[PDB]
Amino acid sequence: TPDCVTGKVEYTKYNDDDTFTVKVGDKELFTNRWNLQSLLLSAQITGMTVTIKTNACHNGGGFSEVIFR
Amino acid sequence: TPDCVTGKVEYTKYNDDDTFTVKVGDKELFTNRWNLQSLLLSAQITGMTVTIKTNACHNGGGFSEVIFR
Amino acid sequence: TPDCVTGKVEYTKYNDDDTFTVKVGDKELFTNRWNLQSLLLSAQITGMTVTIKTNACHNGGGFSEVIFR
Amino acid sequence: TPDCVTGKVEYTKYNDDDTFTVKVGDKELFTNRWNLQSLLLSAQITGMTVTIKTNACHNGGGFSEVIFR
Amino acid sequence: TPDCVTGKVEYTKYNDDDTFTVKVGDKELFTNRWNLQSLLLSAQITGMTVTIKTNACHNGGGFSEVIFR
Amino acid sequence: KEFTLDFSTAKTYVDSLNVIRSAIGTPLQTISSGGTSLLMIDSGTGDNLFAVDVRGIDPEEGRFNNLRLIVERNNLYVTGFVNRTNNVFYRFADFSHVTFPGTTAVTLSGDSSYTTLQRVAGISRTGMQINRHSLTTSYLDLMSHSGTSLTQSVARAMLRFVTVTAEALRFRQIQRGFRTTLDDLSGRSYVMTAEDVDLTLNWGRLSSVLPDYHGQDSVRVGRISFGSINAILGSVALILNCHFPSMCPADGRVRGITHNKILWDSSTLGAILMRR
Repeated sequence: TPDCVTGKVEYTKYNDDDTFTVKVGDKELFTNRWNLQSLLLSAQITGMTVTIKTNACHNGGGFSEVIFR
Repeated sequence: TPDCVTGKVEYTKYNDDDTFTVKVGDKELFTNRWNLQSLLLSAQITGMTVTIKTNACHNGGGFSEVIFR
Repeated sequence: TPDCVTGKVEYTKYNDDDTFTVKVGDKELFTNRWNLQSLLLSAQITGMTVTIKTNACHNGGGFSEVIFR
Repeated sequence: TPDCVTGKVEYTKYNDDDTFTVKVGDKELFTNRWNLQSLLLSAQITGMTVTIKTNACHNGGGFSEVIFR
Repeated sequence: TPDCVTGKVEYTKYNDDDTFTVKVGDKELFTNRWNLQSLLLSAQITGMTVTIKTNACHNGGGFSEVIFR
Repeated sequence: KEFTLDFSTAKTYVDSLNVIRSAIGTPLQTISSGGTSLLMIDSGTGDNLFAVDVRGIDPEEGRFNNLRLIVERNNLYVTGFVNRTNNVFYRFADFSHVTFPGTTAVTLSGDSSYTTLQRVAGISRTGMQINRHSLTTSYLDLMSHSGTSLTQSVARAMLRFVTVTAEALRFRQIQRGFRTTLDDLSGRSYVMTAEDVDLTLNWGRLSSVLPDYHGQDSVRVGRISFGSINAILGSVALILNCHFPSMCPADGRVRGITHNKILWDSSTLGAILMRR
């Protein structure tokens, strides 16, 4: 999949339908992979730079590949 | 869902019925989404600002949406 | 359910029958609730003040309500 | 049970033969209790000092009682 | 299984099929074990040194044995 | 407001850095051993800018003396360079309103962050090499620069001078490592290790946690880990005052927490305690 956004996690939102939203760069994307949940909060808490990889590269797009640098 | 209260987590409570409670501002709200317990206690520990979203915005109301900032 | 003991966690102990024991204040209580284990170890490592609520407020007694501050 | 070994976790082996083995003090002990393994990993990662209690106090021996300080 | 590589985790990556990738040394390797994802991520957040054991010791190779040091 | 950085010998280099640290920071008697103290940037009496004049690249004759770096004080942001020849102070885009006495001013197309310098420069800090040769080169590149654009040559030249001035200023570890290629006759070269980089990314968090220090066995922040007071002083020489965006973490979200003789920053502790 191609690189969509790279940057620190600005904020995360735990949605009602049990998905998880994240705000990196200017796009606000979400994932439905339960696993990525604690991994991203850790990322946001420590200030890690993350690359989210996705074709749906627009606010509201879904993703599942993240690089934790 | 609309924003109910925003702030730091004053304190968390593990309930006898397996539900988790939080105090953000003037409200005491609880959630019975298991996987939210780890996320909230870490938000608590690291002093993050959370925004609890729920229509049940009053002491004792339930919730399933949070924004970690 | 009445307050019982309040303070930092002196030490925790994983027992043979898979229950988790907490040493807070003078009382040394325990719990059969699997999820409180992770939560309590973090409380112990971060130095949060906790409040255990139980009727069995005597050394060797079980609990299931906890406040994390 | 008698205390067998006390100290920081020198290293943990997360196997294929699925047995988890920790090196504490001078012995290499193993445990098969599923939740006790995540707890010992947090103890290793954060520097906690543990005491493993067991009758099988010899390299290769198993255990199920741990104290976290 | 034989030692394959030893060092700090440079980065990790959650892949599309829920398999997690770590880069340790000059090699990228992946595992299908879920329980290991947050542990490797934490090994990365804290700079912990790990050894990855595996017969597939080439880039893209798989593994399920790790030693946290 | 005018300091010198002599690259003549490892001795003149190190002596230079020390003059500037005593001038802008005061010792924390809390973290001390061997007559070396951890210093804290004296941020109480307003923020200001100061010039750092690069001298000694060519120790033989001393031509390359027209480089001057403008440095912010409370966070040690390197705001840009000044070509003493035509006196034009080229400042980074994120400091569009900064000015220095005696100079005219030209704003560059890119900002100061490492993310940008590394893009434009085309290289990464980890593994980056530095010696008198690369420094002589980096001087000429900045000197022969005119214009608005942040060119690959300028970015590479700044990655390098920012490392040997500001980063070295903050970390004895980076000065110790680099120092020796100034006295080495064969022209080896210092290589910025991943540990050296990990250090630079944790200045804010360390600055926040370190004054909470009162003799714990160790201090752990991020990927950085210190075994003792000596491991600390051998690595960090200058920290921020967290009692021009401040480099300190956002008030009250990074507190040092001590458990069993080990001092942790709370963000790190919080992130690794989440078991699923």
